[PDB]
Amino acid sequence: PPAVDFAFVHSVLLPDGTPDVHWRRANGGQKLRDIMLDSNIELYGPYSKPLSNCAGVGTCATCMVEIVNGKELLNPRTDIEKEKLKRKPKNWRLACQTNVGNPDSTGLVVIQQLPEWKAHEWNIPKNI
Amino acid sequence: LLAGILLKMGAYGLVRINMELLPHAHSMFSPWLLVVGTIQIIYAASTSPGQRNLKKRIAYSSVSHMGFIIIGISSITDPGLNGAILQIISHGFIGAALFFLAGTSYDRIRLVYLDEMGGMAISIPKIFTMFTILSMASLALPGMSGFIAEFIVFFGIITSQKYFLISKIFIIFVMAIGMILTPIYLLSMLRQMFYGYKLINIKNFSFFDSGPRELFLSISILLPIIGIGIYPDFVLSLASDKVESILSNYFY
Amino acid sequence: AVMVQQIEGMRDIITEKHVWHLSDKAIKNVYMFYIMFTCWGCLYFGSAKDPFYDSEEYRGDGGDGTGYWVYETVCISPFLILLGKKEKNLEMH
Amino acid sequence: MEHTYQYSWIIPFIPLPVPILLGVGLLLFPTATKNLRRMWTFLSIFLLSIVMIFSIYLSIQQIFLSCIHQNVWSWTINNEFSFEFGYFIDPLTSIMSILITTVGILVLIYSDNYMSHDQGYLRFFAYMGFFNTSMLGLVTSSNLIQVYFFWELVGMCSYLLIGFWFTRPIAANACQKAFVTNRVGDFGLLLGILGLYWITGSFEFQDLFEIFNNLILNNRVNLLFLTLCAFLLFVGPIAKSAQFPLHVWLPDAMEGPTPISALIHAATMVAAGIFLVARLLPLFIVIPSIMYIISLIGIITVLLGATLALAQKDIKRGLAYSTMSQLGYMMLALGMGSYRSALFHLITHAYSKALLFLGSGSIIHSMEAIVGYSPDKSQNMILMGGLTKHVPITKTAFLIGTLSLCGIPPLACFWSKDEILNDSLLFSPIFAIIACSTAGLTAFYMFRIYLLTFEGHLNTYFLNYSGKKSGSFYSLSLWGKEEEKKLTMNNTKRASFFCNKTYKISNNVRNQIFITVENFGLNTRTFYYPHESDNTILFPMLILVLFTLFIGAINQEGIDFDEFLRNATFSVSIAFFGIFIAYCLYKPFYSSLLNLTLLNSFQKWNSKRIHWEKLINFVYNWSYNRGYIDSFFKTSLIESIRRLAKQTTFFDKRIIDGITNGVGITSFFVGEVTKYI
Amino acid sequence: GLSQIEPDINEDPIGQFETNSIEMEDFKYGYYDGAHTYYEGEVQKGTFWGAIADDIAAVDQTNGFQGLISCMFLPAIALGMYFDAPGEYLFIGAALFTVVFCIIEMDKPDQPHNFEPQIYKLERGARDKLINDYNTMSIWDFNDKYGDVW
Ligand code: FES
Repeated sequence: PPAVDFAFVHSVLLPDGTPDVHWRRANGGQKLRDIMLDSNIELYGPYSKPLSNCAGVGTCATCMVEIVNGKELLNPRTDIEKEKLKRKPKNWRLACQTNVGNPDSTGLVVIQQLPEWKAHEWNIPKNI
Repeated sequence: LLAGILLKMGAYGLVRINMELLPHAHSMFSPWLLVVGTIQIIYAASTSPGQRNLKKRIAYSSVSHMGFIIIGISSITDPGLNGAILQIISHGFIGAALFFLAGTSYDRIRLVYLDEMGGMAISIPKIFTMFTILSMASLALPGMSGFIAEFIVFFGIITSQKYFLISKIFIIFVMAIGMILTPIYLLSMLRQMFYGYKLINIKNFSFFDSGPRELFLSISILLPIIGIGIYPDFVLSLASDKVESILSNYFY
Repeated sequence: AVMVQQIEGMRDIITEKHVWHLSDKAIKNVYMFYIMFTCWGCLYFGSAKDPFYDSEEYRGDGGDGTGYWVYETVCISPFLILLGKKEKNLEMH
Repeated sequence: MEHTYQYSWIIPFIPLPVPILLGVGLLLFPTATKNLRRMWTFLSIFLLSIVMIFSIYLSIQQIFLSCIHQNVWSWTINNEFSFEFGYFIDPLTSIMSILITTVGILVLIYSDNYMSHDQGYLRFFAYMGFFNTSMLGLVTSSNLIQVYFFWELVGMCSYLLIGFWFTRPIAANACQKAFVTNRVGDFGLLLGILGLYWITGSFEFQDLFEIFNNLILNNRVNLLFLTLCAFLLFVGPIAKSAQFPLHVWLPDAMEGPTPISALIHAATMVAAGIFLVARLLPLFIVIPSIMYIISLIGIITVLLGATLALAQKDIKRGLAYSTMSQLGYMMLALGMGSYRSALFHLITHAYSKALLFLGSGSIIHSMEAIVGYSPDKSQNMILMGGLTKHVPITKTAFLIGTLSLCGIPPLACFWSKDEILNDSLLFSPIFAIIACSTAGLTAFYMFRIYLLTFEGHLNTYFLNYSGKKSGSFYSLSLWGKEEEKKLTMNNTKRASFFCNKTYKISNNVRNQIFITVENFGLNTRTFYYPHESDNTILFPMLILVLFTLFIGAINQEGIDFDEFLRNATFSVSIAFFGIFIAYCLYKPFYSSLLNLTLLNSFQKWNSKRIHWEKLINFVYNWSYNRGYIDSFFKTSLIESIRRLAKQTTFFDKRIIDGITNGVGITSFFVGEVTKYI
Repeated sequence: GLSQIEPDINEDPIGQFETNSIEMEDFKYGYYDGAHTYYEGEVQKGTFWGAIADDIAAVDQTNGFQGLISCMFLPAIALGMYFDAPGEYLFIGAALFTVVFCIIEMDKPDQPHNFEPQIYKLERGARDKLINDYNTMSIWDFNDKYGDVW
C-alpha cells in the first residue's frame, strides 16, 4: 500500500544522550495533526490538554513541528503558517495546516516534534 | 503666540465688534455659526490624524479647539460666552506650551513626521511628561482649564434660550464626538512620538533632556491650567459681569 | 448652612453649603504672585545652563535657533561637497 | 456626627500630597527623589491608611445613624453655574471608600516589591496615589459635575497606569485604546448629565432623587428623551465597568503591571461603573425601559465574560474576562433593582478577584526565574503547570479566591450569588437560567485557571518536553568508559547503525546527511526552581484571604446598612458540575481523586475527538478572536475613523486648500500671460 | 543630524498611524522597559539634599550676589502678603530686581554658544569680545571667509 514514512524525532533526548525515532506508518496525506493524533505521538506538548490549543484550525501557534527532509511531498505554507509564525528557521510548520500530500504517496519526511523546548539545531545542509 | 494670543483676536473680535456692536444681526448669524463650529470641531479633529506631521497636528488641534469658542460666541448665553473667553485663555496656554514642546522635540530629535520618530520617551522623559500633561489639558481633562471650558460651553448650549431641543441634541452630540476624536489624535501623537523602542537608538545618541529653561516654560504655562481647572474663577470672575453687559443687548 | 431634607426613597440629607469665594482682591493677588513667579523664573532659569543649546550638537552643526537650519544645512552641505568636488576636478581629481 | 463630617473633605485629598510631591520631584529633581525610592512608598501607604481609618469611622457612623451628609461648598458663582464639589457620604459611598482604601493599601504594599526591580518605580506610585485620590473624589461626589470630573481623572490614571511601561508598544496600544474606550463612555456620561440639567436643572444628587420621583408625571418631558438620557448616562458605566459594547479595554489592559490589574478592576475603577448605577437607581427604577436595558447589557456580558475566559492561555487575561463577567453579574443585579445584592457581590468580588490578581502576580514573579521576562511565557498559563509543590501560600490564596468566585458555601462566598439567583430566578425566564449556566461556566474556567497553574507537573522543566533540563541533568552517560570517550553531533540515526536495509520503497539513503548536534551539560547547571515571593507580597494576599473568608458571613445588615436549601443545592450542583468538568480534564491522573476506571472510560468515550474537534475549535476561536468584537471595532470603528481622517485631510489639503492656493496660482498665471501677451 | 552623505531612503514606510517601535517578537522585556532592571546595590547615597543642591549646582550661571537676590526675591513677594500689604512697593522692587539682573546678565564671560552659527570654525578663543570694547572686527558680513587670526 502507499505508505509515507514518518520519523517523529522527539525533542527530549534519551538519558543515553541520543534522539529517539518512532517511525509512524500512517497512510496518506490529510493533515499532519490528524496523523500524529490518530497515530498517537506527542504533537502539542504542554498544550495537549483539551482547550489549550485551537484543535486544528490554525489560530494558535501550538502544533508547530520542525520538518527536515520535507521539500518533497508537502503543501506550501498556507499564509497562516507564514503569518502565525513569522521569525522562525523556516523548517517549522504547523501540523494541522500542513498536508503531506495525497493517498498515493511515498516518502521519508522526518519531523522533529516540539521544536520549542529542544537542545539540538539539526544542521540542515544549506539549500541551493 | 501665533496660537497662544494671535488666534484669539478674531475670537475676541467676534465678541467686541459682532456680539455687542451688531447684536440683532448676530442673532441671525449665530444659528449658522453654531453649525459651523460643531462641524469645525469634528473636521479639525479628523484632519489631525490625517497629518503625519507633528506641528500641523497641533495647528489643526487649534482649529478644533477654536470651535468651542465659535460655539460659545454663537451661544446667546452668559455660560456660552464665558466659556468662549475661558477657552480663549485656556487654549492660549495649552496651544502655546504644546507648540513650544513640539518645537523643542523637533530640535532634539530632528524628525517631524510621526511615521518616523518612534519611542523617544526614554531619551527625553521631561519633554514626554510635559507633553503628556498638556495633551491631557488639550483633551478637556478635569483638573485642567480645557475641561471647564469645554463643559461650560456645553452648559451654555443646553441652557440656551435661542435654540430648541431638536437642535440642542444634534449640537451636543456633534460637539461631544469631538471629545472622542480628540483622544484619538492626541494619544496617537503621544504613542507615535514617545511610546516605543527603537533598536538603532540605544545609547550612541543620548540626546539632551529638557533643560531648566524649557522645563520652566512648560511648567509656567501648566500651573495656570491646573489652577483654572481646580478654580475656574481666575478667568470667569474677570469677564462674567461684562458678559451680562453683552447679553443685556440680546434678550431685549 | 445645615438643612435636613426629606426624600421618599432612601434617607435624609444634612446638606451644609459653605458658599464661599476667593474674593476680588485675592484673585488679583494670586495673579500678582504668579506673574512675579514668572518674572523670577524667566530671569533665573533664563540664566541657567541650558545644556542642549550650548553644546556642539546644536551649536556645532548649525544651531542658529531656527527650524530651517537643519534643512538649509543638509541642502548646503551637498552644495559644499559639490563645490569642493569641482575644486578637486579643477586640479585633476 | 457633629464635627467629624466637617472634615469629610480630606478623604479625597490626603493621598494627593505624594503624587504632587512626585510629579514635581520626578519631573524636576529625578535623581534626588528616586534616591528616596522606598520612603514615598511608605508615605503613600500611611496616607491611604489614614483615609482607611477615616472611612471605617464614617462607615461606623453610617451604620449607627441613618442619615446622609452632603457637605457641599461653592466652586464658581458667576451665572447659572453655582457649582459645588461636595461629598455625598451615603452607605454606598462608605462601601466604596472602604473598598478603595483597603485594596489600595494592600496593592501598594504589593507594589513595594512587585515594582522594586522596576527602573521607573516612583512614577508608578504617583499614578497610583493620584488614582486613589481621583476615585475617592469620584465616590465622594455630590453632583454630576464632580462625578464627571473624577470619572475623566480615573480615565487619565487608567491611561497612565496601563501605558506605565511606555517602552513596549503593546502597552501603548493598550493605553490609547483604554482612554479612547473610556471617552466613548464619557461622551455618553456628558451628554447624559447635561440632559439631566435640561430635564431637571439640578447638578446635584439631593435634588435629583427628590425630583425624579414626580418628574415623569409631567407633560413637557418626553419619556423617549428620558430613556435616551438614561442610556447615555449608563454608557459611562458601560465603559468603566467593561460592559458588552465598550468591553474591549479590559482584556487589553493587562499590558501594564499586575497591581493595576488588581486595582483598575476587581477594585475601585470598575467598581465606579457599578457605583454610579447604584447611586442613580433612585432615578432609573422610575424610567421604564432603562432597567431592561441595563439587565440586557449585564446578561449579554456575563456570557461574553464567560465564553471568553474558557481558553485564554494567559492568566491575567483570563482573570480580566472573569472580572468582565462578574461586573456583568453586578449590572444584572442592578437591572433587577436589587440595590443591596449588587453591592455585596461587588464587595466579595473586589476582595476575591483582587486576591486572585495578587496571586497571579506572585505566580508570575515566581515564573520569571524559570522563563525569564516574557508575558508570552511568564504569564502563559499552560506552561505554568504545577506550582502547588513550590509556592504553597500563593496556592492557598489563589484557591480561596477562585473558590470564592465559584460560590463555595462554607469556606468561601456563595451567599452573594445565592441572593443574586434568589432575586433573579423569580423575575424573568431569560435572565435566570442563562445566568446559572454562566455561573457554571464561571466555576469551570476559574478552576481551569487554578488547575493549569498549580496542580500537576511543572510543564516547563518537564522531562518529557524540556530537552534542556534533560541535557543538564544527565551530566554523564549510562555506560561510563564504553561506546565513546564521552556524543555530540549525532547523525541521522534512521537505521540506528543496526545493519538495517529498506525494502522496495522510494529511497532509504540519499545526499541528506544532517548532523543533529546536541547541546552540552555541566554548564549553567543550576536552573533554580520557583521559590516563593517575598513577605510583603504574601501579607497583602493573607489579608485579602482574611477578608474573603470574613466577607463570606456578611439578623442581617443589608436592611440596617442600606426554596432556600433547594436553590442552594441547585446552584452548588451547577457550580460543582463546572468544577468537575474542569477536574476530569485538567487534574492529572496521578493526583486526581477520581477512580482510574472512570478516567480511562472518559477518554475511551472521547477518543475520536471529532465532535469535540468542533466544539473546542469554536471555543478557542472565540477566546482567541476575542468574540470577533475587537476585530470588528478595529476594522469598522477605528479603521473607519482612520479612513475618514485621510478623507478629511484630503478634502482639506487638496480641494479647500486647493482654492486658497489656486487664487495664487491663477494670479501668477494671469500675470505671466498678461506679461507675454 | 549631519548626514554628510545623502541618507538611504527607507523602502518600508512603516505606516501613517502605527508607531515606529520594534515588534514584540524582538522585544526583550524587563531590560528594555526597565521592568526588571534596577537591582538595588548599584544605587548611591545623597538623600534628597546631597542631590538637590547637586542639581542646582549642575545648572547655574548665578554668582554670589546675582543668585542670592534670586533666592531672596520670591520670599520677599511671598511676605508681601501675610506679613504686610505694601502695594506698589512690590512692583517697583520687582522691576528693580529685573533691571539689575539684566545689567548683571551683561556678563563678563561671553560663552561662545551665544554667538552666531557662522562663528564656529575653530580657534574662537582668540576672539575676545569679553574685554575688547568696540571690537571693530568685520567678520559678521558672512559672505567670505576672512582670516581673523591676528
Ligand atoms: S492546533 Fe492550533 S495551530 Fe495546529
